Amino acid sequence: SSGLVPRSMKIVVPVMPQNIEEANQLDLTRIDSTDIIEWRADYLVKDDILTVAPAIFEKFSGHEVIFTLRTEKEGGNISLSNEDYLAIIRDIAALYQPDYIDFEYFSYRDVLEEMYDFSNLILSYHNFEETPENLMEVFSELTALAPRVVKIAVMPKNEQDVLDLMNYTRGFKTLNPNQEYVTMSMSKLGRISRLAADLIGSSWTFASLQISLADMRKIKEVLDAN
Repeated sequence: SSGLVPRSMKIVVPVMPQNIEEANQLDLTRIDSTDIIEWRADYLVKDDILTVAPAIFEKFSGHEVIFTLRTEKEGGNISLSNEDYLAIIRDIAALYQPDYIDFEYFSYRDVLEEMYDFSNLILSYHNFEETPENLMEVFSELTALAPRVVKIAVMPKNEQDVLDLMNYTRGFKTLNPNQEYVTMSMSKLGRISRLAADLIGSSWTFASLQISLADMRKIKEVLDAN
């Protein structure tokens, strides 16, 4: 439960401080209490993650937090060995107990077994080049592991790719109503998939502090109105 250091679609807001000073300068003025904060810790060098963590978790006390190490293989800014990846995740978990922990499935599938005692994992996959032919199989594979969240983000090359991501999400949510999915078709081309979180069965949508938190809240209002 508590860590060694005390204290309708939802919007996830990523934060990417590159040092402790930036972390302490993060502006909470635009964030509301229901927003989930995603700490993109991969924006830091390995040796700075633990040093910045206390500031992140003090700053965002009272918010749900996702701890994310996005690797270079999937559009992230860090590379880590299996050992270092697991060590950092385990120490953050023990120290701060983030509400969710990102686990980059295909990058670290081998050692997923060592996370058997975690029940707050987001099993995530990101393809920045295309929307794979076997997308359905990806949904199936991650679902079978029954993580806290199945997260799939893909890059469309045409309009049908976007619709396919949307359709697979609702299809799998219908098959698996108790499984939380967070999905998106990336790029301007895929934007509708982000606005359509409720329709498609994605529990969260990612908004920036490509669509802003400001606009996302407005469009939520449009969609929710009588």
